Amino acid sequence: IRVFAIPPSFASIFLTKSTKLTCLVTDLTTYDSVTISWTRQNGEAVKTHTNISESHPNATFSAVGEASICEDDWNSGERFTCTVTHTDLPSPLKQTISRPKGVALHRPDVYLLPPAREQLNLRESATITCLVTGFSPADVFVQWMQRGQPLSPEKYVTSAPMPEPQAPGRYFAHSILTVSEEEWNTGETYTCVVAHEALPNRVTERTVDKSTGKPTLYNVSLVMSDT
Amino acid sequence: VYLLPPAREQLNLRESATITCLVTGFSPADVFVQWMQRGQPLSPEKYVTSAPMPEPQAPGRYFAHSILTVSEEEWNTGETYTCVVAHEALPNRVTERTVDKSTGKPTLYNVSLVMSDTAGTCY
Amino acid sequence: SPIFGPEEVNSVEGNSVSITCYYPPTSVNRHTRKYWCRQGARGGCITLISSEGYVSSKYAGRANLTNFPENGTFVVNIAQLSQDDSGRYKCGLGINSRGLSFDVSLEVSQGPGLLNDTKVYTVDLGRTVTINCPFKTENAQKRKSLYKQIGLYPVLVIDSSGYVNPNYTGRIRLDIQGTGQLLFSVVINQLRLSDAGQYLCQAGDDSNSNKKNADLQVLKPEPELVYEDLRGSVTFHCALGPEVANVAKFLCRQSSGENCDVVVNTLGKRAPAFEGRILLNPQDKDGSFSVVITGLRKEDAGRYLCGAHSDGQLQEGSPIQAWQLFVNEESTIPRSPTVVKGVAGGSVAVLCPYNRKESKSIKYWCLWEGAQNGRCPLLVDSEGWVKAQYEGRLSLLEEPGNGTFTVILNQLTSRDAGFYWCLTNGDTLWRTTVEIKIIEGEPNLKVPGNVTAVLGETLKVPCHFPCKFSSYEKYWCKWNNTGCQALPSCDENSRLVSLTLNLVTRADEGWYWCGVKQGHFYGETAAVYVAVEE
Amino acid sequence: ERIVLVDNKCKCARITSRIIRSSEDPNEDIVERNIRIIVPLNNRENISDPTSPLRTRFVYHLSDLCKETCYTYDRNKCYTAVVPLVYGTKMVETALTPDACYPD
Ligand SMILES: *[C@@H]1O[C@H](CO)[C@@H](O[C@@H]2O[C@H](CO)[C@@H](O)[C@H](O)[C@H]2NC(C)=O)[C@H](O)[C@H]1NC(C)=O
Repeated sequence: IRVFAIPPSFASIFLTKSTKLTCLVTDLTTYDSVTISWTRQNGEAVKTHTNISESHPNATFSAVGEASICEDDWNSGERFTCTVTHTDLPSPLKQTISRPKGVALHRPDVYLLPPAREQLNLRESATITCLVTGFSPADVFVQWMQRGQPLSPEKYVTSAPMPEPQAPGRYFAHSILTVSEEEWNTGETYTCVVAHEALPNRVTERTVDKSTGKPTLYNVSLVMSDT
Repeated sequence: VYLLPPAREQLNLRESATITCLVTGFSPADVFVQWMQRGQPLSPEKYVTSAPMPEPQAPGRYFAHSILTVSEEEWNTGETYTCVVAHEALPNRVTERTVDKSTGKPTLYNVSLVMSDTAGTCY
Repeated sequence: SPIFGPEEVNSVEGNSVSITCYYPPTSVNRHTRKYWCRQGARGGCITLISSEGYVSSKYAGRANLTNFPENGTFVVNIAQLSQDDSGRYKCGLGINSRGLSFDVSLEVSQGPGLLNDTKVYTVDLGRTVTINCPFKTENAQKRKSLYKQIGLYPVLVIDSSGYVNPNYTGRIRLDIQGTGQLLFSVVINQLRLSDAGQYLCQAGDDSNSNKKNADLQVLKPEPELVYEDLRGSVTFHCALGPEVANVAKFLCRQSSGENCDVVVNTLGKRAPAFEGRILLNPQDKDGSFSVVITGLRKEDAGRYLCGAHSDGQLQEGSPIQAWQLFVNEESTIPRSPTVVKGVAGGSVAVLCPYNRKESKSIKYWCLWEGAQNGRCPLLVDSEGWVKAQYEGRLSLLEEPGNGTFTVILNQLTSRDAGFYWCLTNGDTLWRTTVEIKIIEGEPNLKVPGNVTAVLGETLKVPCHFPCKFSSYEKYWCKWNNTGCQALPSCDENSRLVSLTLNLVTRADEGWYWCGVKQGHFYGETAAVYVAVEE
Repeated sequence: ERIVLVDNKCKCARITSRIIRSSEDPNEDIVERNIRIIVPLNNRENISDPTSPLRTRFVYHLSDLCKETCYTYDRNKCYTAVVPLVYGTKMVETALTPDACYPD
């Protein structure tokens, strides 16, 4: 019986305007009559929760507590409470979550490093490191995008925030992508996008192909007519 | 309309600074021209105006001229001596053009291309 | 070039310092990097503090950088200075490699002293200061004098017998106070840069000779940075004391060879290039006053001084006050026409811009007056007040309404020529200035002259217009503090829009105007007064 | 003192000019046309679609721009290319340069 309280990402909101907030309990016992109630800080309950979990195949039993709120309410930053009331421990545990206050806004500085030439000599796989830096608050979101088709996340892996050594407040993150070298040798640029609530239109992005990233070759051919 | 500057050898006698305004290949005639110097029309006698004699090779188009002199010592302040054409067949019926010393042709370039990744910006 | 800040700033070790640099208030400059970098003989700024958070390793705790997009500013605070910080620096924005930046020089010096026999004495230039110096009890009738040790030798500035340095003559007094007080004082007038040095007291000729070595520093004013755009306006606040109230005032501008050229005087003098666009308010209880300059040009940036002198000009040893001026040239002030031409009997129409955000203020209009210390009284406002001499022929109006409004003035005459200013009640304060010239001819509109009329009938008065006004809509209006309203259904082919009055009372007395519209702009109008008889 | 004949902030060209008023001899002066270009060698050819090749040629018909396919991101006016995001698909905006697309 361990409960994860899952606040939606700012990204999830801003791409849905649907600020569902959930809390999951993991590896408890799936009896029936499993009961969890969402309440505000006031104690007053809120809208219910449907499509709740069932018994897991590997005994890591679960139960999703769905909820909803108005976005400004979360912006207002008041504590939210889903409490587990099941006979396993009919003692009501307290899952209280909020939004921190006082965090300033700071922007991602998305560089994008290209695969090391060495890795291009093992002759199969290539790796690209989308990077974000020096930003506040936490919880950036990223995905990778190329040729106008999205890249299903099982290609890429992303870090989570963790403070800069130098910046007292600003976090950072990563992302990693693995691709066949011939695919990267094909040209075939790649674009990593980031969405984060200090970014003007909320979304910036950068790209790289073989030619942009660390080229050995500079071929300008510039013509200047009619001086 | 063009505005040719004086000749270099003109600018060695050291008195006569001729200036030429002009008009080319147009229909019809009756066009009026004058020269403007800093929003100030010149002396009408200071310049001398042509009449629209017809084109050599064009079917029926017209062209005329006008010439004006000043002190070549003045051809150091310059002030580009704007010649104001005035023809009916213009979107606003005036196609002003002007030319000064700084205009024309230099014989000392220095092109200065630079080159960098730190670009795509145009500060 | 569009960045602006202080050229050189001096301080001594252990102190704090705070530097401000300016940028145009556009979107990017309110939302992008600011930096403070240090160059050298090695080719490149090394960044020391950034607006993105990074602080140099050598500057941790020492300094920080803050941006006030609302002021169009970012501020750099440095504390705990040392002599290892003196060098050449630059404020700037964006990528360090380009030059959207401004160069700053910095000189740090150690905190001197250690001499209990001499204290610090920093005062202002042209001011009065006095030095108090003790003597022992045996100094009853013994030589009281000061001595300036200039290089090799000490010279004398004031004796106890009436002599005084001819460099300093007439600016000095010696006081030995009674009441058994065992000190004396030396008072100096007309403090000059040619006075800074090391003095020495003396008490008598004898071996006693209660000397006291002294310093004399003079505080030139630290310049103040002013940031105005092209074709804009500026207001200076000069802040002299009550001690020069009787004395005249002046305003000069620094030049190359330590030579102010004067721009306006309390003696009515005025620079011909700045004719018209300069104002001067009367002086306050403290003599405080302000100088308003409108329509600044590219060569108007620089250092400015305001002072007080008998001749109202520059001299050695007179009180001053400094300003440093910068013109943007990356400006947002819309380029409006400056000269407007009219004919006698004609009309004029003037477009007056202002900042779009304060459109609900009270516009004003003033006339510049020379042959004076310069004056500029109001002529009309937006509530509808109008000067008593111009009933009928003048109105203003908010037709464009997007930070621009139009003013219509007809019945022009050659006596009216001059310069006109536009004002607002907003905190930001543009004073756009337009000149009216009068030329030869007759106005395009034709209307009969001043006419009398009988009470209670139908009367029609005409207004023909030339072919160049043929592409518009035409109207008549009735002049008042409310201005125009047209009277729909009086027309012809391209001439003769004619007013008609079905029945008339004397309540219809006044001036009426005939005019044309430019779609959403105004054009020429003309006026005629109508009387009522019986 | 120079006279900017052209300043094209989306080609980073800047043709100035300056009469080198000579040593105070008679009018044997020569006018002088400085030029300057900062070519990027980083950008696309479709400046506003980062899915194209980079660039090789940089052609400057100065006649044309002594007066629209020009290839530097001008600092002040900013760009964007609507870009799909998936959380289900969604076809959504971007901001291809920061610090200038700030609606403020
Ligand atoms: C190639 O560039 C052209 C113009 O430079 C782009 O054309 C339009 O760009 C705007 C930008 O907001 C889009 O809204 C339009 O949909 C574009 N039109 C078309 C027909 O694409 C063009 O988008 C660029 N290439 C790509 C692949 O986007």
